[PDB]
Amino acid sequence: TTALVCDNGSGLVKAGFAGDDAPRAVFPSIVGRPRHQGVMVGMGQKDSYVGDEAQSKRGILTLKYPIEHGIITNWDDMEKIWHHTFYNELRVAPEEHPTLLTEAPLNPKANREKMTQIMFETFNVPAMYVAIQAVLSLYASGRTTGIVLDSGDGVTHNVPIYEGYALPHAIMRLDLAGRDLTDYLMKILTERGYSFVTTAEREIVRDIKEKLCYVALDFENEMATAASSSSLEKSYELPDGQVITIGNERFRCPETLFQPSFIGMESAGIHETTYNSIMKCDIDIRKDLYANNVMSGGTTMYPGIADRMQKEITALAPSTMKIKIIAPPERKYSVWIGGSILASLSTFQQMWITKQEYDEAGPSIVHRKCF
Amino acid sequence: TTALVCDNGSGLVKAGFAGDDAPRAVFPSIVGRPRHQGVMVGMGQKDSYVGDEAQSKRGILTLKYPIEHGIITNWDDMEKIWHHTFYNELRVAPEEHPTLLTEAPLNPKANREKMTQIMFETFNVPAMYVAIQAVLSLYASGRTTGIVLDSGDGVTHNVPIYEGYALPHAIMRLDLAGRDLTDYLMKILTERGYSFVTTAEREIVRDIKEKLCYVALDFENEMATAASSSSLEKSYELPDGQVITIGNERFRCPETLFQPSFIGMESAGIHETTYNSIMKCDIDIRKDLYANNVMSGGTTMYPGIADRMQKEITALAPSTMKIKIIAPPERKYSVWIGGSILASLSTFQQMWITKQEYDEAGPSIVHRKCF
Amino acid sequence: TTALVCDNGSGLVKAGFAGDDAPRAVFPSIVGRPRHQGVMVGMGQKDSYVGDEAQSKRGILTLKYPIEHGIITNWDDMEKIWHHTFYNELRVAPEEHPTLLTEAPLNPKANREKMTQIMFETFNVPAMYVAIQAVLSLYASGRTTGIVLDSGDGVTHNVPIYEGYALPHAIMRLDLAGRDLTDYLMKILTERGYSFVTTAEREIVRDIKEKLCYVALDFENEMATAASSSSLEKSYELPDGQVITIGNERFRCPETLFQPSFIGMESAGIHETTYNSIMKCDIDIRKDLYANNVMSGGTTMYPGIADRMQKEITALAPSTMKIKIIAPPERKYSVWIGGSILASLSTFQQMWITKQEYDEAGPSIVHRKCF
Amino acid sequence: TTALVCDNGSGLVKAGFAGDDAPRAVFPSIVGRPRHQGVMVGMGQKDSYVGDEAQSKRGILTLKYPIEHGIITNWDDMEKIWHHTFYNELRVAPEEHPTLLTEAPLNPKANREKMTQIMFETFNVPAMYVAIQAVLSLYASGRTTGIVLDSGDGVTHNVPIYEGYALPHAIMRLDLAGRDLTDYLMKILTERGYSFVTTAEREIVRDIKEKLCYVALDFENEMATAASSSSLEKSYELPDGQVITIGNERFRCPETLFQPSFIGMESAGIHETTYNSIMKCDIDIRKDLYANNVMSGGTTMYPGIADRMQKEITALAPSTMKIKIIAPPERKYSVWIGGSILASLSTFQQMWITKQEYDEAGPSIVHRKCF
Amino acid sequence: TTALVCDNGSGLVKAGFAGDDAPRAVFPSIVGRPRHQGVMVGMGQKDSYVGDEAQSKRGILTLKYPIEHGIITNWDDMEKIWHHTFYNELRVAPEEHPTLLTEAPLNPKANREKMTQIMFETFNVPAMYVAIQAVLSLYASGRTTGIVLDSGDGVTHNVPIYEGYALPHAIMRLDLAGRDLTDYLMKILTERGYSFVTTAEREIVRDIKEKLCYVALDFENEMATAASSSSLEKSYELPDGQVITIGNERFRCPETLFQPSFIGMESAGIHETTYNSIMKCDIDIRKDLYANNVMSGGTTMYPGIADRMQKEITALAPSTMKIKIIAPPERKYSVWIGGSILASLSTFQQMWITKQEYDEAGPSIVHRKCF
Ligand SMILES: Nc1ncnc2c1ncn2[C@@H]1O[C@H](COP(=O)(O)OP(=O)(O)O)[C@@H](O)[C@H]1O
Ligand SMILES: Nc1ncnc2c1ncn2[C@@H]1O[C@H](COP(=O)(O)OP(=O)(O)O)[C@@H](O)[C@H]1O
Ligand SMILES: Nc1ncnc2c1ncn2[C@@H]1O[C@H](COP(=O)(O)OP(=O)(O)O)[C@@H](O)[C@H]1O
Ligand SMILES: Nc1ncnc2c1ncn2[C@@H]1O[C@H](COP(=O)(O)OP(=O)(O)O)[C@@H](O)[C@H]1O
Ligand SMILES: Nc1ncnc2c1ncn2[C@@H]1O[C@H](COP(=O)(O)OP(=O)(O)O)[C@@H](O)[C@H]1O
Ligand SMILES: [Mg+2]
Ligand SMILES: [Mg+2]
Ligand SMILES: [Mg+2]
Ligand SMILES: [Mg+2]
Ligand SMILES: [Mg+2]
Repeated sequence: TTALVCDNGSGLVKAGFAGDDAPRAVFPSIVGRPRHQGVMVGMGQKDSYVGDEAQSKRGILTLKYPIEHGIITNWDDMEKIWHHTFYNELRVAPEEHPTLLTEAPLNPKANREKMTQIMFETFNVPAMYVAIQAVLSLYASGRTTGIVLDSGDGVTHNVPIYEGYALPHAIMRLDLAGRDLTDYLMKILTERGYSFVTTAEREIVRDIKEKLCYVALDFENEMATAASSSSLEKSYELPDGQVITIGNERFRCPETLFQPSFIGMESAGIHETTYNSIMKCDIDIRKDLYANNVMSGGTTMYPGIADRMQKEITALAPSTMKIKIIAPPERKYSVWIGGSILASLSTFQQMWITKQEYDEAGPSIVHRKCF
Repeated sequence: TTALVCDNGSGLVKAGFAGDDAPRAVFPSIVGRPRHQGVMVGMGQKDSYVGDEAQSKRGILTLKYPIEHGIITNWDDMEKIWHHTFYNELRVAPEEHPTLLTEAPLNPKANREKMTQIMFETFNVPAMYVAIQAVLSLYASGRTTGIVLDSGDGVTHNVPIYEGYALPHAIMRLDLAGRDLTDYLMKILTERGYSFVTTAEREIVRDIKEKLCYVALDFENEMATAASSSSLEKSYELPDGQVITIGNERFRCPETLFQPSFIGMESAGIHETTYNSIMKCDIDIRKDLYANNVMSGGTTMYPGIADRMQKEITALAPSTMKIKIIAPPERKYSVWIGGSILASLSTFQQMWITKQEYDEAGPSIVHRKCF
Repeated sequence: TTALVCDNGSGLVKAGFAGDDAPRAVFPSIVGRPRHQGVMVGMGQKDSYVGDEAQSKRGILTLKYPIEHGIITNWDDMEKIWHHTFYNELRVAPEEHPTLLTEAPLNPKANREKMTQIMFETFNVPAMYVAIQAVLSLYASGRTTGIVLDSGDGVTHNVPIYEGYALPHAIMRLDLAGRDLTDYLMKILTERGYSFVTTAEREIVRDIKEKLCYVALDFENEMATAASSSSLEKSYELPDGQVITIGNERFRCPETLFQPSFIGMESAGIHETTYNSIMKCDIDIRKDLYANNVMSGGTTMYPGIADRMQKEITALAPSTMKIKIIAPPERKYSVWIGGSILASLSTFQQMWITKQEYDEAGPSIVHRKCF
Repeated sequence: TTALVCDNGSGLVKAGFAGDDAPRAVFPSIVGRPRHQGVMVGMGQKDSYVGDEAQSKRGILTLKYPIEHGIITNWDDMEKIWHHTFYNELRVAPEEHPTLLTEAPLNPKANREKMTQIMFETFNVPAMYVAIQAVLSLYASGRTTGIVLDSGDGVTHNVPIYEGYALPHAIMRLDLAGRDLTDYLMKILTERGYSFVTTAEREIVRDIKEKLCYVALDFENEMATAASSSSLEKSYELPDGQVITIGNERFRCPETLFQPSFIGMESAGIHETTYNSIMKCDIDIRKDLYANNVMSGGTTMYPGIADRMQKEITALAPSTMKIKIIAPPERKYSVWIGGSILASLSTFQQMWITKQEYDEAGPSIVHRKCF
Repeated sequence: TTALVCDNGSGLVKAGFAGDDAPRAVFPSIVGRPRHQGVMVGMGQKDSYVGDEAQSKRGILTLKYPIEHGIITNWDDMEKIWHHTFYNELRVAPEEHPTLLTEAPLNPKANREKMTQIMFETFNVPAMYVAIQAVLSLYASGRTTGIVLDSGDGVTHNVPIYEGYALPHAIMRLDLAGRDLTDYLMKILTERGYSFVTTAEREIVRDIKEKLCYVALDFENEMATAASSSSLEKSYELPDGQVITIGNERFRCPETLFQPSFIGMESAGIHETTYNSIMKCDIDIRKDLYANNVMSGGTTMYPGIADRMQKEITALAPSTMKIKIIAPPERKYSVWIGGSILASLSTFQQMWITKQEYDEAGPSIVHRKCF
């Protein structure tokens, strides 16, 4: 039997089974659809490529993401990704065991409801449960208390947990994430003189970002340093041999998380939203939350981001508040890892929503009871 | 049943059937019409000679090419060539099976349309399909991806294909070909002191070119070498015994492909047009295209042209771009060969345009649907 | 004193002075360089012709554009154009007064920086200021709020302004413009059977486009109309007497602005990019932006393009959004006109970058402070 | 019915019918008119003797040739010869069947025109056709391609034929023939000491020439041989018993064909004119012409003339040109023989010019249409 | 000092000095060599007569032309002509000043090279320059743009010039000229019945041609007119009193320029070659070329040839092409005149090839640098 864990995030989908130590199936949430005219006969083609298929044909296909802002849009294509996932990446038929899904808290309930329908109609799984991503991150860390700053490709959200429970009113979901960082980077690459404009290039730039970008500890002085030094200039060989070289842009990009106004974003900097969430919590627990600032999600994989985060929070907080940030190796996958744990974690058997219950009450009961 | 493949190029027409390994009928696209007065009775003459007939009477007849610049002009004479082809070279009546025709992409649609009419009215073939020459070249090579540099007697064209499809906007057709090389050679033969002026001589010179001309790897220094050496001086015995000897002209002629300005041509050198076509392609695939520079057409049969081509492209491209040129023996006929394949290639049965469909919709539907 | 306004766009350079009502110097951004061998002595020639000189010798000289994609490439030749401009078209020496330059937002900063150097070293102007083209367009219209859809020869860009300010993050620069339309037209003229291939012909075709092309309101049905009517067939007498006649191509050409995929372009149609820019703006102002869709640039001079634009945007927008497009006579020059205004507009004296400041801080300060 | 063939050459007239293998009527083109006073009554005389009549009375009559240089002069006497021919030699009245006449190409059209009148007014033949002598020579040889070197009593002409047609511009008529050879011989016989001065003697000398003269292969050394040897001295018994003996003169006479300057002739040697005619032909066919040097006419009946001709041409031509001369037994009559063939040759019925057509259009139409 | 201009054309050599308004030395390019045996002692003879010497002894000497087809053959005799020219016609020793030579473009470079040697070794001139004949024709006309149709005794060539430069690839040299017209005329004079066969007669016929021949405007109808009218019959008194009368031949002769096939020539008519040359030029300039059809060379001195030329070209060209032919009085000498100008034309001093440079680099540098 066992169970299947599916970290259906944007950008990357991470799948593996209960009790596994690593999301064996890591591939991109991309569907590619033939950008050009079909000359040549017996091409072996199909009007849909997914994951690494789309990657191999990155500059041939129009690449689309089925979801955006943590919201599922192209339901058909999303479904197709799951189909591929289960049958080609995992190679297991739904009915063999229940599936653990996940979502970022505070998102249009239609997502949860429609996924439920799909799971119990397209796939017809034994049972299903959708869990909040942040919560799973703590399960991976093995903590019952802390602040979860979960920031990935899709969205960023901040959850406060304290011996379980979680405090709804202090949960904040910020529409600022990896995709925005990517787009911003392209814009400033134009300033330098590298016209990256295509989606194929958005994807290429994603890699560029991942390889070179880092977080400044003192943005202002490091900017000033860059203005008088070539030491930060790093080269990157594009697919076609076009080596490009990137300077201050290399940290100006991730800096936008701390100064959102750079992309026209109204809200406060990421560290300020963290702080504010903590401010919404009772002073009886604020101290413990300060000592457990769990960071996760792919956008926390920048060099020095934790150090910068500590610095920033320390400045915002009062003296004696021992700001302790938790950001271990492989935190990038902590949500999926937590899922592996929770799914295998005995007691959880009573939480699964059975197909029977779906057939009885329907979608809405999941909306009501599953968290 | 089977099917007939007809490589209706300029200069040479290559015909044979589906599944054949060699265009059994190779003969020139020439119609000869009595240049002189008809004295002598019972001469056994007719006012039209084609192919090898025209060749045997090369200096008696006015020799004309029905097509030029890949465009069909003298429709009547072109038709006559096809008539001869089918009935004397192939010795098969149209209705026995469908015919695969071919054309260079980006040419006045009237060609396609009027050929269609002829095929289904003069010949009344079962079904017909006109395919792009470049595409067929890859079929012969067995590739689904690559750059096709197809340069023959008629025109030169560069097509970029990538797992089929082909990228229209990067297809470039260059009005520079074998006939221009021939004419240029005659002009510089005059410089030497060999007044070649006649069409009979154009044809003779064509052979001369084919026998002696080669591509310099370093034109400048090889020119300088020629200026101080008789080693490149080669003799050629003309039909009437007039042996002629040719020096630097021997490579100055084919050099014009790389420096078109030599004949007053505005456009960039052949390697530059290749490069530019690749530049119009997405950087996601440029690398693969660089590794699959398929050369074909009769004008690529020059000694060292591939080596020169590699050198040139390598200089234009950035480091790491492993410029790999594909130019096998018999590439001269790769288009016809590809036709043999495609015609026999099962699936292609669904592409044939039937006479019924012609009768229903007419010419324009072929223009619209057949590629 | 006064001041000089220089609309240094691609294709056409428009110059005149502050307070003028018409760019007295309108001439093409072309440098011509002798395509052929120099026989004949005392020809009165020089190895560089510009503007109307290049036009008069259009088929003798190799015609090149110093800039492309809004980016300055051949700095030397660009400089030469400015030299000619100031001394022969305007007949005024730099030091007499400051010069207002202009650029399309979001372009490799090296342009701005190097122009700055030239202005204060080759010309040594009193003071200089580079302004965003879109902004100047509104100055001409006399508006403080609106969407500027500026689409000329060089590039197309969409800027959102609202009581001044402008919203950076919603500014989009599209690499699709007049030159692409021209090239596309040539390609489809080949389909018809008019082998336009030369740069001289690119220029001739530019005129052809300007004279005959128009924007369909219902492309599909107008295409269908063309397929059964000669009413759209219009004749054009080429320089050498060759009258040509153009059919559906006449609107298929400009249609590519609305369906970019026709030239292999990844991005969405021009109206969709307009819409999207507005979507990036706050809903508090979107309505006003919808009511002020200012169109400018030479590519908006097509018959019915505004009507088509309205139709398209109206479809994209929700009900009640009174899509109001602003596209007055002479909008083709609105940028230069705006420059005339702004330069004369008192307050602007505090914005000029003085040569002193250049000498003090250098290029980079202009990059930093001038917009 | 059948038809009559009349080889109206100078010197000898050869007549016979279509399909005959030998010109049954061979007699000289001479009219004799009483050189002396008429004493004796009942002499049985008439003031005109022709052919063998003139021969029998050779030293009594003033002997005149009606034509000279291939041109008809004494029309009356020429007519009289034809009268005699038809009625005494052939013994057939004109109206019984059509008559094939012949002429050397490139001669004053008045000949053709006036003969036409005579044929359809004096004789009133059913139909008539005048054919080029050279062409008929090939008909006798059964060739469709070759050089015809036709050299008789009248004139010498060189025609190039290639699968029929014939190439006008390379046809050369040389005013050097048997009569000139005869006269020259008389002049050098005087050098020896044999005062031959009369026309009767011109005729006698003609025989002498025919009996003894031969062509040297190496004139210079054979001359030198003669200068030290009596082996070439040959005796000839004149009518009155006067035996004469001839030495070097025996080959000096025919040598003049190769060195025309000997008689004050401007033009090049016979072999050079042959060569030159071939040079006027396209190099595509020159080789075949070299391999088909058909010689005919009475002046080619000299011993070793073909061998000398080959030697000479071989020297003029380049290596590999297999000079092949065609000069069969009875080539002396090849023109008449060809006539016999052509006249009997079915198809030729469509070429005959009918008396009706003569009566309709008149002389000029023959000039225009008959060749 | 000054300079000497030598129009070394075939047929006539025209010499005079820089700045002169008329080639003071006009005499024929003929060398005469004693056709006959030298009896008489103290004859005052020499074995070489040139120019008017050869003319006075026209029927005594074998007359030869040192050059043919614009190619120098008998170098020795050509040299002798120049010797005579300089010392007897001009009466000036080489070293006094530089000499301007001329040639028709597109001729065996050996001519240029060997002349160079002679000029700087036989004559040892200060400096020398060989210029293209067509170019000089425009200098005489005072034009910087036009088509030069230069047709003389030697050859015919068509050059396209446009504000100097000249377009190599559109230059066409036609091997059809005055000498061919002369020979053809002789051939058709034979048709009439005037056996002109000698070189002395070729020369006489040249005069006949010059005096009577004219160009038909409607050859067909004028031929028909001649066929029914004696109005075109003109008489010419030959040297020996033999008056001859010429009819239709009078215009049939020059007609061959428009219908080359009359002499077995493959190529198109003179007006067609003009047209074709223009077709090879860019459409940007074709119109101006149409408006500047400069005609020169002795063969353009026929009555109505310009009118016929206009008619013909007008038919070939499209409407609106204002075919303007330029053919002034004395255009026969325009090349020499142009030479007079260019040689005196200041700047040209920098073009002269000095004897020093010859001694330094040798012949080949002239081939390379002088045009
Ligand atoms: N090693 C890395 N360095 C920098 N950025 C990264 C790295 N790995 C992933 N990212 C960014 O984080 C995002 C993917 O993280 P992930 O948490 O899987 O997103 P999601 O949870 O929405 O799937 C992408 O936008 C990616 O570019
Ligand atoms: N072996 C060869 N060497 C050099 N040139 C060749 C050779 N074979 C053909 N060519 C040239 O290539 C042309 C014929 O090639 P082909 O591809 O059949 O032309 P097309 O495709 O237009 O029929 C001719 O111009 C010919 O002179
Ligand atoms: N009247 C017109 N009709 C159609 N197209 C035009 C017209 N005028 C200009 N264009 C096109 O617009 C471009 C020139 O406009 P302009 O705005 O001056 O460009 P830029 O701003 O880059 O100088 C050219 O590509 C031109 O062909
Ligand atoms: N057997 C011969 N040997 C030498 N010369 C001959 C012989 N037969 C004929 N001839 C010469 O050739 C001429 C006759 O040949 P023929 O071809 O009949 O002349 P035509 O064609 O003008 O009638 C005469 O001048 C004659 O002397
Ligand atoms: N007045 C004339 N009328 C007709 N033909 C002429 C006249 N003058 C010269 N020609 C012909 O033109 C030729 C001479 O012209 P020219 O241009 O001097 O020749 P080239 O340039 O080769 O010296 C000769 O063949 C001559 O017969
Ligand atoms: Mg996540
Ligand atoms: Mg081909
Ligand atoms: Mg603009
Ligand atoms: Mg004969
Ligand atoms: Mg001349």
